[PDB]
Amino acid sequence: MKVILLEPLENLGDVGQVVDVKPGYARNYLLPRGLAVLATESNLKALEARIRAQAKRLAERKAEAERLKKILENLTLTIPVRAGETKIYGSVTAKDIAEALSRQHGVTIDPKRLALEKPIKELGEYVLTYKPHPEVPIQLKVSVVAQE
Amino acid sequence: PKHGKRYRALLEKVDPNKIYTIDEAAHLVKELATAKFDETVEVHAKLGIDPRRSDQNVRGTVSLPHGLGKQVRVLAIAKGEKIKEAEEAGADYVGGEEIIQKILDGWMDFDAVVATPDVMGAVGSKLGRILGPRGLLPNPKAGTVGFNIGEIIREIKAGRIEFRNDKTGAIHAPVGKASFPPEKLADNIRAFIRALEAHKPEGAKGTFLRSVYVTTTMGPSVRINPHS
Amino acid sequence: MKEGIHPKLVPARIICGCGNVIETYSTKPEIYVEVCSKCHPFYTGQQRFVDTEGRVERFQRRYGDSYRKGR
RNA sequence: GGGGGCCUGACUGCGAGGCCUGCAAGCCGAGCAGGGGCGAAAGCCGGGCCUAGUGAACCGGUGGUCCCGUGUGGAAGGGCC
RNA sequence: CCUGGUGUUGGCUCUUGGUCGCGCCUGCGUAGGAUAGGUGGGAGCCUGUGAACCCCCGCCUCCGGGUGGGGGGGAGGCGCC
RNA sequence: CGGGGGGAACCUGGGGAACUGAAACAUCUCAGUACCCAGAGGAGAGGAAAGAGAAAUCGACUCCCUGAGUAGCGGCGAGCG
RNA sequence: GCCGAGGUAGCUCAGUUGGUAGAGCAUGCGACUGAAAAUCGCAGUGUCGGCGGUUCGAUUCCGCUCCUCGGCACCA
Repeated sequence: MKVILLEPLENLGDVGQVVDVKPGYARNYLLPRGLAVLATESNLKALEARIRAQAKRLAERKAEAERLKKILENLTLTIPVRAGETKIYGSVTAKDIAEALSRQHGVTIDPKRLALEKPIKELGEYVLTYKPHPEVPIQLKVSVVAQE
Repeated sequence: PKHGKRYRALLEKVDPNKIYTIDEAAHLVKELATAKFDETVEVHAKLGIDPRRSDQNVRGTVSLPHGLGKQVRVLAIAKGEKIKEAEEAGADYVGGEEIIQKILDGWMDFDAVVATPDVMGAVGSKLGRILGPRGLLPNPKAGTVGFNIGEIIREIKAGRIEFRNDKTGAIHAPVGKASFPPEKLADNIRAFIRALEAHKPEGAKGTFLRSVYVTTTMGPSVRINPHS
Repeated sequence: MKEGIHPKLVPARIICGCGNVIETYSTKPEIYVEVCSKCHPFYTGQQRFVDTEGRVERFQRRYGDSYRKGR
């Protein structure tokens, strides 16, 4: 009984597999309902279809990632700060970096992620690890200084 | 995960997970145990038979090459001639209707019997009700009765071994002296293989040659393949 | 006919009966049952689209439903 | 028929030729071969002192044999004793 | 008609039996230090208790005692015979 | 658009029986016949080989003669074949 | 015919190393029984259907044999 699962991983744990739930059993008892289907070249393939698909999807993001990680991790990140010769009257929030690099220089990266506990505003420049894609991190050299 | 037998050395030496084979055997057994007085390995094992009908209560032999001189002894029972031939050939205990008499009285030292047909009846009956089934009345079917007593006691001493499945189907015997050449151990091994395979009673019903063990007196133990 | 099969007939005949064995194990026949009989399967249902039935026949069934199930 | 010795023919292959038979049965046997046993040996022994202790054919068993096998090598099954 | 198997006749679940694989563990007839289940090899084994003296404990019952241990330890014991 | 309703006999399938024989009669037998039905025709039926057969060939299907009444089928019997 | 089962002293039950046998009830002798029964004590008392057998040694272990019982299939 090639029970191909949509919402299953045992219980409703979706598209996790395909198992044997005996005749009718599996049939009208667990999947008629509608939590999966049975083999068929149509199905087996279908799986293969969306699987391959995600493969390309993920590989892909990996790629746009690489393009920007490279361009960026290479380039220097400079920014005009406002104050004395340490923390600025204001603060440097990684987001601040965000709009900064983003449209001031070209490439936009979401605020959210990056490595910034307390805004840093000690003025001068720091280079840190701000993760950009899953296990492909983007660390960068952000020199920031009083715009005097 | 720590037991009680310093022998643990030899113990680790062995790794019963494999029944391996005859020769590799000879080798590793030798290598295995030369404790106080170099090894005197032995093979012990059992067959898929049964006690009830004695059609399987086998025993016998097969010289299986290589010299000898000690083990479960015997009585040569016959007449002067045999005294000479069997006695010198290889007979610890030597007599006949004479030794039989002696026995009836109280003297005797022989579980194994070799009575020739010249006092065959003499011993069989005079001592029948003497030796009793402790395995002593020469019975024509156990390398125990016949013409060449000289020959049987002879090899007994020259290079012997015998069969005798104990209580529930096991035999015990030697097939390849201590450190003695591995190949040699292999030879007597297989030799017994056959001897046995032959004695195999027609009343077997399944996997006959069962637990095939080669082990040492006081030493390791593991099965072997009476095959390659 | 109002009782065939749907996916291929099964409403059918049969002549039966018997004897006694022993045969190639000590004896000849043992025969005396000129009798006649019936012979058949089952019935079940599912849905076209929010209204339906099934009817059919056991096996050929399982196959079938799977099939028109494909649509 | 009563007693003792040793022994298996209370044998296979087979029998010419007759009693009685309507069929079938059933009953009689010298004699030839191997082959033994009885006795030294002349000759007896192919169950008993004889006439009653009996059943076709089938179907199926078994111990042989070692003829048949369904394109052929085997085998199930298998033909005759 | 009643009646095992079997197909539609699906989920969860408490549970108990046989049989093998294996580790453990058991073996009390009377003389027998001594509760020998056989049959083998077959005069030694061990020092990881440095030990057989003792300690209590885990265990097994036909009083005894067999067994696995924590410990306490200071050439010793048991096998051999 | 089509059917349907008929038709002596032939056709296909559908379901499908006692006599009588086996001097009884239960397997067996009349037989897949009589007979009820549906349906196609002018004839339907079969009809281009998971065929035949054993030599190294045959070569669609149907109908006739021959093939044997042998191969064979069985209270191996009546018979059927 | 097959399998499961019972068979030992007048009645009936008891053992798996076998390797040593009765036991409860009726039978004989003796206290109690002033009668009785019943009570106790004792005795007597035996092939574990048969046979051999493995088996030292097994009666309960092996194989076959009697009468019995239960439930299948044998004669076509």
